[PDB]
Amino acid sequence: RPRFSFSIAAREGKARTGTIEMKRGVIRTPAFMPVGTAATVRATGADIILGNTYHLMLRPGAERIAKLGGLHSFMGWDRPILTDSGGYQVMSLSSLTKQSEEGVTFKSHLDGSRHMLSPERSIEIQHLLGSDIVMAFDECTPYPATPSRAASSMERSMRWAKRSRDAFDSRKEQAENAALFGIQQGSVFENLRQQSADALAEIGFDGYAVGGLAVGEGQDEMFRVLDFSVPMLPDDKPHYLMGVGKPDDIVGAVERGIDMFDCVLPTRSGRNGQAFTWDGPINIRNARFSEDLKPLDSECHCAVCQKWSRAYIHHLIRAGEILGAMLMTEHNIAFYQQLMQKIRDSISEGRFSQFAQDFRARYFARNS
Amino acid sequence: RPRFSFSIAAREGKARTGTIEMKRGVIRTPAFMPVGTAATVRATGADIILGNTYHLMLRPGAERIAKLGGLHSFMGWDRPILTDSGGYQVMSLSSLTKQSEEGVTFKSHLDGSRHMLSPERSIEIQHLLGSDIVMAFDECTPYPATPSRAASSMERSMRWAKRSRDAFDSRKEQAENAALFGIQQGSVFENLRQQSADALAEIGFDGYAVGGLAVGEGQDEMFRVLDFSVPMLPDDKPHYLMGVGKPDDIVGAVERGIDMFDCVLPTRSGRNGQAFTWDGPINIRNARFSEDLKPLDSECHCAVCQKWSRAYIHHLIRAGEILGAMLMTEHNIAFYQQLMQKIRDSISEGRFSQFAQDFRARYFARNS
Ligand SMILES: Nc1nc2c(CCc3ccccc3)c3nc[nH]c3cc2c(=O)[nH]1
Ligand SMILES: Nc1nc2c(CCc3ccccc3)c3nc[nH]c3cc2c(=O)[nH]1
Ligand SMILES: [Zn+2]
Ligand SMILES: [Zn+2]
Repeated sequence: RPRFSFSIAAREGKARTGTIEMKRGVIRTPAFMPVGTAATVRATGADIILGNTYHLMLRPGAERIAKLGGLHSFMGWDRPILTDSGGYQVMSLSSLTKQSEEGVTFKSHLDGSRHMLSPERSIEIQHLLGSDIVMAFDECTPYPATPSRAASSMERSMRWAKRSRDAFDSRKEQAENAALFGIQQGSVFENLRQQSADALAEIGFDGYAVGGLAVGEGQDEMFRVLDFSVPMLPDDKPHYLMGVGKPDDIVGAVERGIDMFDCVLPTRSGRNGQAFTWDGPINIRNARFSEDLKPLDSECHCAVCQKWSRAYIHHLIRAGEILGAMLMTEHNIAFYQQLMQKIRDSISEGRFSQFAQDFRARYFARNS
Repeated sequence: RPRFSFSIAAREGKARTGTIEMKRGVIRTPAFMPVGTAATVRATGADIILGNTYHLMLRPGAERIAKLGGLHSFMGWDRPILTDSGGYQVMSLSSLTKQSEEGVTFKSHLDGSRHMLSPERSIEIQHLLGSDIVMAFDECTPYPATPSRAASSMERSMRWAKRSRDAFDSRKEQAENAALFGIQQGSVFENLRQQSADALAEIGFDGYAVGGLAVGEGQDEMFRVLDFSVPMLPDDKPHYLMGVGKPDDIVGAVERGIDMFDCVLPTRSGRNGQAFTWDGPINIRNARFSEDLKPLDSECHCAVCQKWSRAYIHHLIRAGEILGAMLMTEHNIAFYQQLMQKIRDSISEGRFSQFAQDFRARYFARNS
């Protein structure tokens, strides 16, 4: 198996389907990558899972993870793992941070503990986590952002991407066995996105992420930015849209050339009473489901829908049994994998344009 | 070590403090018993944890738990474990049940699976789970309830309690090593509570639970029922108030003779942005905490408060980091154990009446 080899098997318009080959296995694209957890079927399973680096840094700690054999041991998962850099928390926790060109220092804890992130430390932490795909250390620019703020943020992130590249290359075990992605920034501004894409391609990366979206901008604006930003990235390398998104977000992003996705929505929705189906999202707490004998989705092949009716899950949640939210979450994660499979099939068949139209017609009709 | 020996070391008014000795260890009373989970600060630790039998019946299943060594192996917990009977879910999931004198059958699942609970099956399941304290199979009577509904429900549960006793006694390994509690019902009605207490004492149990409360009645009504119901139970045996409660609920229930407690609130509050402190509950999402450098509670000895400021937890939750809710929950669980220790200390000193008054004055002033 090669270190990192992206092959495109078929194309339709801007959409692609293919595979990323790595030493720990193959990732079918377009891919959805769910967040991995500590260790406690196939049609609903992922090819790669994610480590939330900031969380792991604080609990139980990167060195403790490394001593127990890295995230593959911790998560009981021998296939590829992608770790984030911390660049999202640089934004989302900004009021607890002090930023400089060197990096981001977080406020001291009450026990004197203090955490810092930089291009060098983020790569080191991702190495200690045993990550197969390493993200450059960036700043997810806040939204909305003035052109001035967006530009200074993006320029600093491009300097951090060069430092991330060099740090990664300085560790022979990491450079020989893992891969490194650069992250495009530039907010919603075309010229800044172009400058960011130019800077990343000069450095050179194994894959390219579209950063700074899924920060509250809304689908129309997100699609608009993807319309001009994705063609700026190298065509023959993977494109990873960070944080996106709803099922219809994912379909339209694939239509605009995205190959990889992650999103908090399957788990956040599942714990808040929302399930994704081919007929759109459903709020299982609605009284219409109190005697609905059907599974959450009548096509879904996941383990939950083989066993559990809408009525059961509705009453579990109403009765305060946490099993209700677990089932919603497990179904949502599995539904996302079936969506990606239908997307990949349709591109391979040369019918992706028709799939996207049929998908949207049924998803938005809400005849659940 | 004895199978089950309850000793009262000190008394003040109706309040008691003492110990329950069992083969797997000692339970200090009044006790708070948190819900146990699958295995992944002694002053904040419990003496016993709980198995949610209905959940475990469905996942992963009672037989699967038993084959892997029971709940002590499943939860990585060698100390005592109490399991519920299913009688709460007989109520909270009633619309998915068919009830008869024999027991309670739940609606068939989409895979043909079907679960039933009865005095015999509940005791059998609790045996397979490896429970040290077994609850009789009851019905948590719905609230509110007519006197007629309350009476038929309680009379049926008293027949089920006799069957539970016989089933428990029919398994020599369970009868020699575990203990069995009867559950008082009768809703808010004094005469029915008396009939229930009488019926249970005739059968004879190791401990006695006050069932049918913490179902929405409100503290004034809950205290009123405890006022006459707890003195109906045998004085020299433990009294377990199921589902209670808020910190001030627990103090007042101890004042009325309760020895054991369980409550969903520490975890439900911690997942919904509410933390318990000596100055009352706080909603950590309030903007006052955005730059509050203090821990959740200034006295608390838990692991969270040694490390984490209100500001950090406030921003973690706002940023959607799941770690925020984990820290809130862990602090709430630990705070409950410190409350019980202070309660036990104060009774031992003969200063519980003054503790309760000081507790309430400070907790309700809300000067956090
Ligand atoms: N580094 C970085 N991460 C982002 C994430 C987190 C994705 C992630 C990866 C791996 C694990 C968890 C989360 C975003 N989530 C929503 N919008 C996002 C934007 C960015 C961004 O611009 N930079
Ligand atoms: N069997 C039974 N359980 C109750 C519980 C669950 C306690 C429990 C024990 C062990 C684990 C979890 C829950 C109640 N919770 C709130 N009110 C309650 C009343 C009853 C009741 O009347 N009967
Ligand atoms: Zn499903
Ligand atoms: Zn604390």
